[PDB]
This record gives sequence, structure tokens and C-alpha cells, in this order.
Amino acid sequence: PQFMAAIYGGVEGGGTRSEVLLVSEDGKILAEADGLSTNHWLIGTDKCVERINEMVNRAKRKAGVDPLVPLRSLGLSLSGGDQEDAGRILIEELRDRFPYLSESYLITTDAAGSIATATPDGGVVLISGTGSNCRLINPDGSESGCGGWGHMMGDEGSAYWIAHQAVKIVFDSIDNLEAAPHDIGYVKQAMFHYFQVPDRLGILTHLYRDFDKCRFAGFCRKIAEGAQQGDPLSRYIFRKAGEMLGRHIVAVLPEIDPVLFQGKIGLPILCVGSVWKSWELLKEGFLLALTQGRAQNFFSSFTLMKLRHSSALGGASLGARHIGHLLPMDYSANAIAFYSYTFS
Amino acid sequence: PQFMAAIYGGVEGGGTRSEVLLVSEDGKILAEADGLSTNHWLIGTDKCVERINEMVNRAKRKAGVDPLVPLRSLGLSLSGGDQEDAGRILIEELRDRFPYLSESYLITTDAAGSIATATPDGGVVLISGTGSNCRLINPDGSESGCGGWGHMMGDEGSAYWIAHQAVKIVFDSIDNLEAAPHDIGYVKQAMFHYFQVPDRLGILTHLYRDFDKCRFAGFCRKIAEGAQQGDPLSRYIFRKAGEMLGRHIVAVLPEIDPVLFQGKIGLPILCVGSVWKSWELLKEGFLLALTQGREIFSSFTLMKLRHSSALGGASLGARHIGHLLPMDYSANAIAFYSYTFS
Ligand SMILES: CC(=O)N[C@@H]1[C@@H](O)[C@H](O)[C@@H](CO)O[C@@H]1O
Ligand SMILES: CC(=O)N[C@@H]1[C@@H](O)[C@H](O)[C@@H](CO)O[C@@H]1O
Repeated sequence: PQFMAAIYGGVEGGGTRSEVLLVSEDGKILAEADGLSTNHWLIGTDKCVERINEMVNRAKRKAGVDPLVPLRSLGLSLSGGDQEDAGRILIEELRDRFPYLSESYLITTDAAGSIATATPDGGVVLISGTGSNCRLINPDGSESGCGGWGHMMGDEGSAYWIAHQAVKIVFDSIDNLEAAPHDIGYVKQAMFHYFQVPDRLGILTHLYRDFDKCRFAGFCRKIAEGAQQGDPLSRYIFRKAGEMLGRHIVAVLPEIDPVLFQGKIGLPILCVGSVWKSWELLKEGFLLALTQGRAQNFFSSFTLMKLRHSSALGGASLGARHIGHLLPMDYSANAIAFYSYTFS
Repeated sequence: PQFMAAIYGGVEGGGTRSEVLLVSEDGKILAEADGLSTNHWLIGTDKCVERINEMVNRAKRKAGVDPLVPLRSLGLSLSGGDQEDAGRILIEELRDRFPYLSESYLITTDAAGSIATATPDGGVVLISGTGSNCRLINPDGSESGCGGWGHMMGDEGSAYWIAHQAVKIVFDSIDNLEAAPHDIGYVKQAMFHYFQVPDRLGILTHLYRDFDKCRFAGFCRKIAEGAQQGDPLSRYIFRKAGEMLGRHIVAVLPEIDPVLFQGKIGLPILCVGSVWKSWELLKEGFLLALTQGREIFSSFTLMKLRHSSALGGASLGARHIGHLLPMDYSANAIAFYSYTFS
């Protein structure tokens, strides 16, 4: 069942990296492939177009799709996929340049694809990878958000933000502009080690002409490691990151349909992105923000969920709906709880 | 004496723009010209060299320098002019691409050129234009600084920082991430007006693919206007900018040679850049930060330049080849504010 039936593609295009899934008409994953970054705010639409085609074609060959056979549809769940202009252009260019790629296209957000992987009934996603974003889709389809503004205007509680906070705390400390809350020794040495430079002036080229958000944000690993090994400053930065992520939830709480709080699980919060691997370092800060953030109202508990498949699966489902097809989904298999908290 | 004596050039690398002065051996300004920004961190060394040549040549023509006659020396007081590699590369490229431009080159910082316009004896400069920077050169040649790290890692108290604080407070307020300290009404509407967009999503292209530090930092003008008109949020942001500028001076105090505190005017602080036009909005914040910091230096006097920082650049450029460029330092700067602590 490869050549007789429609094939539905999804691309998850948030953060360090993209992933394609190809799925059969009946919901069976036929192929997966990794791809490069597809954030148009950072790389422009032209490179996005090239990268999407290249990675989808690798997946097509894995699946054994015959040459020059288009996908039925392709759901692109991309960072910045809500921008009207960028979306129009991405699709025009894909069609013009690569006419055998797919018969139809849907452009949507990374966050939409994530929610759609886990539920058809509305939910909350909280992304923390190289960037951060909090998005709600209510059962009625009304939407709300906090954050998602990128490194130039937010990304609080992301790997970029953790990395930036560490470097900034070190710079200000050494400048005598502001005293660090804890000793900077471990973080300063880790900075010189990670960037392979001997001083602050050497760091600058990695902020300016040689800047790459993935390369800079990767410093967050050294902060996670320091925290794991008990460095006060590193623990503090992760606690503050946890707090910022919690504040994103607190921000959107007033717009959440009360039905979403009901049930044994309480409010489910879908947690997407690499920073959640360090949950234990975020936990104290996260709970401080939630307990401190929630007003006589709403919720007795919440449960943090993670995806068991790529958000590209949700993107495939959305892409199929876009042309009238219900892609079969096993929502129970697609996500699982990793933490639950009851306030009392 | 145009053809018979050596001509010394200086280039002030600003924020929004650059300026070149050509100066005779005897210290007389022969020409000046504006040019484009020459910050290598933002535009790269190739455009920097193209821009230096183009602007210096317009100056040469104004002065009546014959075609293909080099300057004797050219001092480039640029943002980031302390980076070894960039300095070396800039000079290599200029010599290679434009061999008639100048016989000799000095690459130094914007701050050093400013200081050298006002005094040969050591001083402190506090820059606030599109970016911010505090630098000290002591009498003995020892140096210290606070800030100057650009928009990705500081620039507190600059036009970029004021603009960015205003936009960030609006974004956070609307998101319910953080309550604004004062009502965002004026600043939100001014943001939509300045950027010509209807919503926050529309602002994003101006932060990313279409980002320009000078275009973004120009939003500061709307915040100055609002503050002039009495808007509490706008006033608050300028107060915090003042505090940040004060905190740069506080940061470097422990390194200042006590000799520089002595005398009728106390510590002279050279103030360079557009944001100082708004001194009256910065003042209470600046004073609070200085007063607090000194508790945890009897008086100070804020000075402004009366000639381009390119003049100091030319001076340093001439020194680089063994010539003492005559300078009227009393003519080159003037006091605009004085303060004696309790
Ligand atoms: C302006 C921009 O790039 N925003 C992205 C956002 O779209 C994405 O959802 C988030 C998570 O990867 O990272 C950034 O905040
Ligand atoms: C990394 C960078 O661009 N730093 C500049 C600094 O060189 C300059 O003196 C200041 C004033 O224009 O603006 C920024 O801080």
C-alpha cells in the first residue's frame, strides 16, 4: 500500500532542525527523515523552500514512492507559519520550483502541529528548545498565546535564553555593572571552553557576524551540566528558566476553556522541545511560578505530557484535513504523562 | 599650503553614521564630510572599507587635494576598532583596493577618538547614541571600561535600549507575561505609528530579516516625545536609561586615577551621542545612580564636544607617524552640567 493510495506528508519545522513524516491514507507512518532548520524569520523563504523539498524527497525515496509522483498533501508546521506573506510565498515557490513535490500544501505553526499530534479537541502547548512559545487552541477554535517572539524580543526559558543569561551575568559581573547572584567561576570557565576564546571580546564575533542561534544556544548544555553538578549560579539560571516557563502558562490561564481543566489529569500541558529533558532542573522554578501565579479559580491539578511521535504527524493530519481527508490517529499512543501536580 | 604640506585625516565611526575631517599639519580643519555607518560587527569589513574610501574621497575633493594624492595618515576611530583581526584586515584591504587613499593608517576605537579630541592627559567618555559605551584612559595609559557590547549583549541607556524597552514592555503587557509599570497606551500607539504596522506580528520582520539597528533605535524619538509631553511610561523609561548610564560611571570609579577627580570642576565626564540631547529626561535617574553608587569623588562636570571626534582621530593618526598635530583642547569641549554631592 504505497503506490495505490494517497500519501500525506508533514514537516515539523521548529528549532535546531526539521523532521518529515510520510503517512498512508490509513494513518501508517511510511518514512521519516531529518532536515535542516526551516525558520523563515532566521533563514528566509528561499532556503526554507530548498530545504523542505530536499528532505521530503529523501523521505519519498525511503518510502519507495515512484519517481515524480507527488504527495497528495503536505502540512508544513513551521516556526512563524502564522505569517500571512511568508506562507503565501513558501507555497508559490514550492509549486513553481518543484512541481512534483505535492499536489497541495498547508502552512501552519509548529505549535499547531504539536497540539494536533496529541489531540483533536483543543489544548495547550509549551515549547522550550532553542526558542520558547506557549499556544492555546480552545475546543471552539479560539486561540491565545504568550511568547514565541524570538531571540530579539523574548524566548524566555529557552536554551537561547539560558545561554544568554549566563553570558550576560558573566559580562556584567566582570564589568562591575551588576553583581552576580552567585559565584561566576564555573560559568565563566565553561563559556571560555565552549566558545573556545580567552576573553569577552572573543565572544562578540559569535554574537554578530558569526551568530547562529543553534550554535549560541548550545551553551545551555554547559549550564545544565553545571547545575547537575551543583554549581549555585547554574542551578539559579535553570530555576529562573523554570519560572519563566510557568509564567507563560499563568499568562494564558484566563483564556483557557474551563472544560480543559476537568478530568482526573487536570490541565494537560504538552511539553515540546529539548529543554524539557532538564525538567528536574526546571521543576522548583516551574512550581514557584504556577503556585504563586494562580487567583481563587480554575484548577486543582495539572499534568505535563510529552509526545511519543514527531509533531510532523500532527502536521500530516492537518495537511490531510486541508483537502477533506480524516487521517486516522491514535491519540493515546501519541503522547504520555511524565509529571503531575496537585496543589493540595 | 594644500599641496605643499601633509594632510591628516580622521574618521569618527558613530552609530547611525560616520564623519571624516581632513586637517592640515598645523591643526586647521580643511574639509569635512558625512558617511555611512562603519561598525564592522554589523556590516562586515568589506563594506567598511568601501565606505571609508568613498567618504574620505569626497572630503579630498572638497579640500582640493589633487587626484591620486594620498593623505599622510588616516586615523579611524571606529566601533569595534580594538579587535585585532578586524583592524588588520581593514588596513590590508584599504591598502590593496585603494592604494592612493593614505600612506599610513591607525585603527582605534570611537571612544579613544572622542577622548583625544578633548584632552591629551587622560579621561572618561560616556557614549550614548544608537549604542552605549563607557571608557576610561588614565594619565598613565592604563584603560578600563564598562559596557560597549552592542545590541545582543547590553547597550543599556542607548537609543536602541530605550526603543527595545518600550517595545518589550508593550509585548509583555499584551501577553499578560508582565504588567507594565505605567499605562502603555501612548507607547503602543506610537509603536504602530513609527513602524507602520497594525499589530505585534507586524513588528517582527523589523527585528529579523529586515532588522536595521538605526531604523529600530529611531523609535527612541517617539519615547522622548512622549516623555516631553508627560507620559508616565515614557518618562519612566528615560529615568531607567539615566540610571543605567550612571551605573556605567559607578562601575569604572574604582579604576579612575584620583588625580582626575581633583580640580575646580571635579571629575569631567565627556558625554557623546544623540541621547544626551535628552539630558533633562535622564537627569534624575543619572543622579540617583551616581549618588547611591558613591555610598556603597567630590563633584563632577558633564562635558560635550564642540568638534567631531574625527579631530581626535586625526590627532592620533598623526601621532602614529611621529607628528604632533596642534590641538586647541579648550575650544574642543565645553561643560553643560555641574554637580557637587552633599
Ligand atoms: C520569531 C520567532 O522566531 N519565533 C519562534 C517561534 O515561532 C517558535 O515557536 C519558538 C519555538 O521554537 O521559537 C521562537 O520563539
Ligand atoms: C559590539 C558593538 O557594536 N559595540 C558598540 C561599541 O563599540 C560602541 O562604542 C557603542 C557606541 O556606539 O555601541 C556599541 O556598544
